[PDB]
Amino acid sequence: AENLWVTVYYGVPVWKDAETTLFCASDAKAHNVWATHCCVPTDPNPQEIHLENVTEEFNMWKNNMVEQMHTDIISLWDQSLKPCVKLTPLCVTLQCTNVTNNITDDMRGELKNCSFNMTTELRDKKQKVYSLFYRLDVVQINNKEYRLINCNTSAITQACPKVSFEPIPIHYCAPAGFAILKCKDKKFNGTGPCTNVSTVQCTHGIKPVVSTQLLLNGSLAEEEVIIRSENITNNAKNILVQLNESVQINCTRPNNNTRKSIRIGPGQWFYATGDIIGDIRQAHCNVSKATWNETLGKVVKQLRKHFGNNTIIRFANSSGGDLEVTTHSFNCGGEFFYCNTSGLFNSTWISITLPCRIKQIINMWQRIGQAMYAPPIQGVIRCVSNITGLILTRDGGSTNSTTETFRPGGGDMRDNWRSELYKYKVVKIEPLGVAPTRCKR
Amino acid sequence: NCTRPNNNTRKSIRIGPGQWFYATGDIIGDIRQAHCNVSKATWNETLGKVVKQ
Amino acid sequence: NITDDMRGELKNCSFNMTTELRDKKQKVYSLFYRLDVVQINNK
Amino acid sequence: FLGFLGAAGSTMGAASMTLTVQARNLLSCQQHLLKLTVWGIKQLQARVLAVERYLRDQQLLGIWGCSGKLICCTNVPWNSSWSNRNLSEIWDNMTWLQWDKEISNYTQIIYGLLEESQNQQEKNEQDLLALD
Ligand SMILES: *[C@@H]1O[C@H](CO)[C@@H](O[C@@H]2O[C@H](CO)[C@@H](O[C@@H]3O[C@H](CO[C@H]4O[C@H](CO)[C@@H](O)[C@H](O)[C@@H]4O)[C@@H](O)[C@H](O[C@H]4O[C@H](CO)[C@@H](O)[C@H](O)[C@@H]4O[C@H]4O[C@H](CO)[C@@H](O)[C@H](O)[C@@H]4O)[C@@H]3O)[C@H](O)[C@H]2NC(C)=O)[C@H](O)[C@H]1NC(C)=O
Ligand SMILES: *[C@@H]1O[C@H](CO[C@@H]2O[C@@H](C)[C@@H](O)[C@@H](O)[C@@H]2O)[C@@H](O[C@@H]2O[C@H](CO)[C@@H](O)[C@H](O)[C@H]2NC(C)=O)[C@H](O)[C@H]1NC(C)=O
Ligand SMILES: *[C@@H]1O[C@H](CO)[C@@H](O[C@@H]2O[C@H](CO)[C@@H](O)[C@H](O)[C@H]2NC(C)=O)[C@H](O)[C@H]1NC(C)=O
Ligand SMILES: *[C@@H]1O[C@H](CO)[C@@H](O[C@@H]2O[C@H](CO)[C@@H](O)[C@H](O)[C@H]2NC(C)=O)[C@H](O)[C@H]1NC(C)=O
Ligand SMILES: *[C@@H]1O[C@H](CO)[C@@H](O[C@@H]2O[C@H](CO)[C@@H](O)[C@H](O)[C@H]2NC(C)=O)[C@H](O)[C@H]1NC(C)=O
Ligand SMILES: *[C@@H]1O[C@H](CO)[C@@H](O[C@@H]2O[C@H](CO)[C@@H](O)[C@H](O)[C@H]2NC(C)=O)[C@H](O)[C@H]1NC(C)=O
Ligand SMILES: *[C@@H]1O[C@H](CO)[C@@H](O[C@@H]2O[C@H](CO)[C@@H](O)[C@H](O)[C@H]2NC(C)=O)[C@H](O)[C@H]1NC(C)=O
Ligand SMILES: *[C@@H]1O[C@H](CO)[C@@H](O[C@@H]2O[C@H](CO)[C@@H](O)[C@H](O)[C@H]2NC(C)=O)[C@H](O)[C@H]1NC(C)=O
Ligand SMILES: *[C@@H]1O[C@H](CO)[C@@H](O)[C@H](O)[C@H]1NC(C)=O
Ligand SMILES: *[C@@H]1O[C@H](CO)[C@@H](O)[C@H](O)[C@H]1NC(C)=O
Ligand SMILES: *[C@@H]1O[C@H](CO)[C@@H](O)[C@H](O)[C@H]1NC(C)=O
Ligand SMILES: *[C@@H]1O[C@H](CO)[C@@H](O)[C@H](O)[C@H]1NC(C)=O
Ligand SMILES: *[C@@H]1O[C@H](CO)[C@@H](O)[C@H](O)[C@H]1NC(C)=O
Ligand SMILES: *[C@@H]1O[C@H](CO)[C@@H](O)[C@H](O)[C@H]1NC(C)=O
Ligand SMILES: *[C@@H]1O[C@H](CO)[C@@H](O)[C@H](O)[C@H]1NC(C)=O
Ligand SMILES: *[C@@H]1O[C@H](CO)[C@@H](O)[C@H](O)[C@H]1NC(C)=O
Ligand SMILES: *[C@@H]1O[C@H](CO)[C@@H](O)[C@H](O)[C@H]1NC(C)=O
Ligand SMILES: *[C@@H]1O[C@H](CO)[C@@H](O)[C@H](O)[C@H]1NC(C)=O
Ligand SMILES: *[C@@H]1O[C@H](CO)[C@@H](O)[C@H](O)[C@H]1NC(C)=O
Ligand SMILES: *[C@@H]1O[C@H](CO)[C@@H](O)[C@H](O)[C@H]1NC(C)=O
Ligand SMILES: *[C@@H]1O[C@H](CO)[C@@H](O)[C@H](O)[C@H]1NC(C)=O
Ligand SMILES: *[C@@H]1O[C@H](CO)[C@@H](O)[C@H](O)[C@H]1NC(C)=O
Ligand SMILES: *[C@@H]1O[C@H](CO)[C@@H](O)[C@H](O)[C@H]1NC(C)=O
Ligand SMILES: *[C@@H]1O[C@H](CO)[C@@H](O)[C@H](O)[C@H]1NC(C)=O
Repeated sequence: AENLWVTVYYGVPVWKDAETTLFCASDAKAHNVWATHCCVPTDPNPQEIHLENVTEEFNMWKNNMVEQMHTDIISLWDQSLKPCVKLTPLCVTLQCTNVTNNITDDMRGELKNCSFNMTTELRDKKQKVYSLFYRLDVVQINNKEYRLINCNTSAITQACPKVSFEPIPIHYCAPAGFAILKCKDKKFNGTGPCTNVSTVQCTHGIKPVVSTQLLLNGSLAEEEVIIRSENITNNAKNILVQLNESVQINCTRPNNNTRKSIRIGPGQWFYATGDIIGDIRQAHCNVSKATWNETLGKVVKQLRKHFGNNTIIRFANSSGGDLEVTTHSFNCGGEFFYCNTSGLFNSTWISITLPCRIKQIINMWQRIGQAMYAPPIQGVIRCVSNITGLILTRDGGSTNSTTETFRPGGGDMRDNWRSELYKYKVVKIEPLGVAPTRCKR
Repeated sequence: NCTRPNNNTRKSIRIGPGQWFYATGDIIGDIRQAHCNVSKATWNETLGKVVKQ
Repeated sequence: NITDDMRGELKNCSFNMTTELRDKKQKVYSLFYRLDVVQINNK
Repeated sequence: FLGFLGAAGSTMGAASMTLTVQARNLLSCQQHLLKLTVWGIKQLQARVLAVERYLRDQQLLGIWGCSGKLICCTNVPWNSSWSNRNLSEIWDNMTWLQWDKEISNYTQIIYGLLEESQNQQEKNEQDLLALD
């Protein structure tokens, strides 16, 4: 008997979960690939709005913003290499020796001096050239004859020696008709409701840093070490540990290198690794022992919280597989390091020097079919970075509560973005609605 | 009904780095000619219908 | 093992082609149908 | 962008005062897009969609006889079966998100009725002695 009449409202504050494409924006201030694909500037003072009395459900494991970074990053890598010189002509039988001059025993057998016959700019003329190679990229044919490691598998191209891939913070912004909501609540699990939310135009700046086992240069939690997982009980899943204190790691490549330019064709140059100046030493990373053996103690108390009150926690080494899986894949200065992390996970709870290997022909994790040759860096390099989180894998689940074993794990590229896109959700705005009122035309 | 009666196999030949060429290999058993079968009993009637029209 | 109707229809051809390495060659062979193979100026 | 969603936790009645805040925000390089013609398309698709969504809502307001208005009355009675609540339970102590969840299944029934009502109104305007 209410006698009401369906009035119509437009501009109603109602939203629904949705999937759309986000666009990148930058600080303007930033030959770097992300300085060109992230041209639109963000507002210097983002218009964040607190929403009073709003409860919203989040789930970081089903967040499509993560999938978009994966696609955008691999897409750019495959565009940047588009105009550059192919190294197909270098897939020739090589003649190699052992580079034994001024070598540290740790480097014995690591470098090879290889000579070969390759063409010049003229179709009818050849030249004899030589360069140094790392053993990881050179494979013996049937003791002096060697092939490049990927000749029976993939095409090889030279990375453009002009384009920087140094991470730049980028921001993702919503398209018209959409909005991004953020959790500002505390100690968020990564899933479930949060009751302290706000509306934003764009995400905070996120650096597209890619690494394995250890997560570098991210957001450093806030109040405590937080451990997140899709399931925790299921030993097939990863555990992401976010630290509230950073651990400084110092990595270096001690050998002083030079370069030589070899004509590979008309207007096409190949960049080869030249002689090492001075002694030949092994690449490595330094982690302060005084910080690491405390950082894990914090992790253990929080890790025990999910398994038991009086149980033993053991940190073991990594398992078998490719270097991309078993080691810490670290990209720094333009070269690719594969570091041994066993020295960091060798203890039971109840200065550390890590040796590294260097690889130049990179079959990027992203796909099989094409490989990239990374030109050498002149002089020497040093890297300073922040370990901000760990990826652990549970290697137990067995019927013995006495103890449980964790190992370095991960390796999925998305594990490096999921932890930053963690606080955000994309929604669509739907402006029409109806409701009864006591008024008719 | 059409058929190709020869039992073939294939061989993969490398033509370049990451590039394969697929070549026709040996024929297993007798070598016979490909052909199609049309039922005479239907064809010589189908045309009669066409002719009237 | 040829039916007379197939006599002259197939050819066994061998040739020199490259391998994955710029400096190496291999000898291979394959069968071809006569429609796709044309005589130069008898083997 | 001074409240794009500020009224989300407000009651349905209170939130009726921000309709221009939400509406004005729903229809907000150089060489890169043409050198790499993947991104030119990705960007255009986002822009075309924002326009199409805007226009579909405007067409409905047109058909229902509510063009140019943010608040519009109709002559379709409210069915008690769509929500058995009185006005003091709807306009106060309830948000628009909650209301939308409650009504959802009846959205198409209501929209169909709004279109029928406007057509009946037009028929009555082609008879100069109408409504007497
Ligand atoms: C986590 O976050 C940290 C912090 O941001 C980050 O570490 C930083 O990494 C970057 C890149 O690896 C480092 O930047 C390099 O620093 C060296 C140091 O040079 C110093 O001394 C020279 C002396 O004249 C000064 O001019 C210079 O300003 C410094 O004081 C620079 O030399 C590097 O620049 C060269 O390489 C660039 C690569 O694109 C070129 O664009 C640039 O023009 C320079 O190259 C030129 O000189 C070369 C010399 O041989 C020549 O070969 C080239 O052709 C060209 O002419 C660069 O600035 C930065 O310092 C790091 N920060 C710290 C504290 O170490 C971590 O990497 C990050 N972790 C991740 C991502 O995992
Ligand atoms: C209010 O609506 C009911 C019908 O709504 C029913 O539930 C809806 C979700 C949807 O499934 C409808 O199709 C359903 O019918 C009206 O009752 C109907 O009236 C017609 C009139 O002839 C009758 O034929 C139907 O059988 C009736 N439905 C039922 C279930 O009895 C009711 O009249 C509406 N009231 C007003 C004021 O509009
Ligand atoms: C790699 O091999 C090359 C030769 O194939 C070495 O270069 C020679 O070094 C001797 C040293 O006195 C010179 O006299 C020759 O003229 C050099 N030859 C050429 C073609 O440059 C090179 O030193 C070796 N590199 C290493 C690291 O052992
Ligand atoms: C939601 O989280 C924010 C955290 O950013 C809270 O804001 C803080 O509130 C305290 C209260 O005294 C202030 O001192 C801080 O300065 C505020 N932070 C900022 C960045 O301004 C906010 O109060 C929380 N809201 C709710 C409902 O808990
Ligand atoms: C983690 O995943 C496991 C595996 O599915 C879940 O445990 C199983 O849940 C099903 C539900 O029907 C049961 O039938 C199985 O017996 C459970 N397995 C075991 C070993 O008990 C588990 O609940 C998930 N846990 C979390 C926290 O998500
Ligand atoms: C990382 O370094 C450790 C030691 O520095 C390597 O461990 C050695 O592995 C061999 C393999 O059987 C053992 O015989 C040695 O006793 C191990 N040393 C120690 C101290 O346990 C480990 O293999 C290295 N990892 C990689 C990937 O090279
Ligand atoms: C969030 O909820 C609180 C109460 O649950 C709202 O506060 C009320 O605001 C009305 C406005 O006139 C007051 O009359 C009430 O006395 C307030 N209640 C209390 C307990 O103080 C608050 O406004 C809500 N936020 C929004 C955005 O509506
Ligand atoms: C509106 O639709 C939802 C489903 O989209 C209805 O909820 C379902 O109702 C059936 C009835 O047997 C249940 O079996 C489902 O489990 C319900 N789904 C959920 C998510 O609860 C809802 O009842 C409909 N509302 C009206 C008023 O008809
Ligand atoms: C050449 O390198 C191999 C690598 O295992 C090593 O065993 C061999 O002794 C080296 N030859 C010389 C002369 O050092
Ligand atoms: C270059 O070709 C000549 C041809 O006889 C060969 O003797 C020589 O060893 C080749 N050089 C290399 C480094 O393979
Ligand atoms: C290429 O040759 C190496 C030689 O050991 C082999 O292990 C590898 O599987 C080969 N790759 C392919 C694609 O056949
Ligand atoms: C590492 O952590 C310290 C801690 O305050 C911070 O100041 C520094 O900027 C961090 N470095 C990076 C690369 O984030
Ligand atoms: C990090 O979390 C631990 C948890 O107990 C806390 O004791 C420690 O003080 C925190 N560190 C910082 C910098 O807040
Ligand atoms: C945190 O995630 C774990 C893993 O599924 C879950 O069991 C736990 O209930 C979650 N906590 C909250 C507050 O949702
Ligand atoms: C690591 O510590 C050792 C200790 O002597 C030092 O010699 C080495 O240079 C350090 N490496 C780095 C990258 O600082
Ligand atoms: C890294 O290098 C800086 C240079 O001053 C040094 O202060 C710091 O202690 C080094 N870190 C480690 C882990 O050795
Ligand atoms: C585990 O230890 C913590 C330490 O404060 C305690 O609060 C908690 O109740 C303990 N849990 C059990 C099951 O005893
Ligand atoms: C683990 O620690 C023990 C402690 O003495 C040490 O002997 C062993 O070599 C360590 N393992 C690794 C891989 O460093
Ligand atoms: C080093 O790690 C062991 C692991 O059990 C721990 O007992 C010891 O207290 C740690 N050192 C420091 C200074 O805490
Ligand atoms: C490499 O050695 C040359 C030799 O003079 C020197 O000038 C150059 O600075 C060195 N580069 C380093 C240590 O980065
Ligand atoms: C066509 O008919 C002949 C009659 O003997 C038969 O041998 C042949 O297999 C048939 N072909 C097909 C395709 O059925
Ligand atoms: C085609 O093959 C089917 C197989 O059963 C056969 O029944 C049919 O009669 C054949 N058609 C002709 C035209 O021979
Ligand atoms: C080779 O093929 C030709 C095709 O006409 C044929 O005339 C000739 O007799 C064939 N040679 C043999 C040995 O059958
Ligand atoms: C391959 O090249 C050699 C070079 O003398 C030649 O004798 C041989 O007949 C060629 N093979 C073929 C099948 O053409």
